[PDB]
Amino acid sequence: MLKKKQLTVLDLHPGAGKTRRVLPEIVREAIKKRLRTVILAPTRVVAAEMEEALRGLPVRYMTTAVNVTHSGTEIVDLMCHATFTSRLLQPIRVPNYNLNIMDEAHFTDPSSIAARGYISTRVEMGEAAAIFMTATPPGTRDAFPDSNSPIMDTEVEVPERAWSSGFDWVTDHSGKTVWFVPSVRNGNEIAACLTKAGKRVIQLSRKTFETEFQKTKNQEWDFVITTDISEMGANFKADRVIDSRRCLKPVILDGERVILAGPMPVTHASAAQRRGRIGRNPNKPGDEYMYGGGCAETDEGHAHWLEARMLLDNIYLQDGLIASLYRPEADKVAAIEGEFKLRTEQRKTFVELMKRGDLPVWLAYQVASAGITYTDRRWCFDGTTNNTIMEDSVPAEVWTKYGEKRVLKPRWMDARVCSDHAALKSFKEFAAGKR
Ligand SMILES: c1ccc2sc(N3CCNCC3)nc2c1
Repeated sequence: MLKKKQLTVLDLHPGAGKTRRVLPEIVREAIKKRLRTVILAPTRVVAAEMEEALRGLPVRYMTTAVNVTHSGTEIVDLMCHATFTSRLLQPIRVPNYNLNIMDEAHFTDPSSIAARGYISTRVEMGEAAAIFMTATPPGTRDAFPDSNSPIMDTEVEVPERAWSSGFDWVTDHSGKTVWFVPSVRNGNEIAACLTKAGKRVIQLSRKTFETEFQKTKNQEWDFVITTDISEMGANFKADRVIDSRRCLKPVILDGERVILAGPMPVTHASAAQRRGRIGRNPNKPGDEYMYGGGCAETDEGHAHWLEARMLLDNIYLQDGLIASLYRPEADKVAAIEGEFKLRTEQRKTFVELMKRGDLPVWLAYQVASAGITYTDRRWCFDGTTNNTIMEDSVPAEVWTKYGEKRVLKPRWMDARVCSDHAALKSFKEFAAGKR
């Protein structure tokens, strides 16, 4: 697998041992052949599990999630998918890795899709080798793959709001359940209902993931309410998965705004990953998987694939060449390669709005391409009246950096800056000039 111009898809079923058994064997062989190697982890939680599997081997951990003292003589680097893409965009020097290993390579966040595009292009050019590790490669149509022990699959109506009656099976269970919901707000309602019935509930989402995941190990729980982030290697000691089979989808309308469409069906890859949290112990047969809807290919037209092209158009590859998306996922977006390429100064603004501003890729692009500088926030208040952001059924308001109270009305509206309480609080701080 380690020879140039070759990209291998390691598609062993979930729990077949890709991370704890296969990955260290590959790393040993790469060190023996003096291949400059990069290992890409989706989250800091997976990066911690990888250190445990690779203990003793010389690996340079480019993250604060691991507390290790490096020798300085490591030729294997380990970082998150987002860190790799961010370093490529920034003026920092990134080595031309001979071997590129991506764990949980199904991750659909814009930075992950961009990393897959960059790596597969280098492989197509004959410069590097690559290994993509996932049970669900792009375009998979099987939502019920193999497992370490048999699973009981049941199609059933799953509540998406609080309930008083009609779903006794949910609360009559005496084990641990992981429940996948389409949004943070929907998880809040279901968590409140379960807490009122006497259940101990933990909630997980993108922003709270590392902090709250530790609670699944440190304390006793009955239910874990999670968004789609738990599809990326999160391991639980549970006996049941309740899957609404629904997700939200960011959609760019008329090329001028982003809305959060849905809830709508998940892809087969997401359903199989959600089901894959159980049936992992060969000594425990009969874990349950209750699903409340069907699958569909809802990644077509999803804004993350357009955002990945915005990222790839601003990454240097060779002279005027631009990396293409990984071939099995390149048709998810209708886009012209190079159409998002920015000049040096606007590109720096684009990077700072994403890194420091913490804004979505699409929104950072509209601001930077309009010739606006990072600290200029006049655009957060000069949009049309239909762009007014609402908080508790009344327009959201902030004190501008000038000391003036104004209604939040951005020139470009992206639903992700106000999808929950935490998101709107962070966007208000940005509009006020606080970061
Ligand atoms: C050794 C060599 C280079 C880097 S960059 C880095 N970080 C950058 C961003 N993520 C957190 C830490 N850590 C190292 C360690």
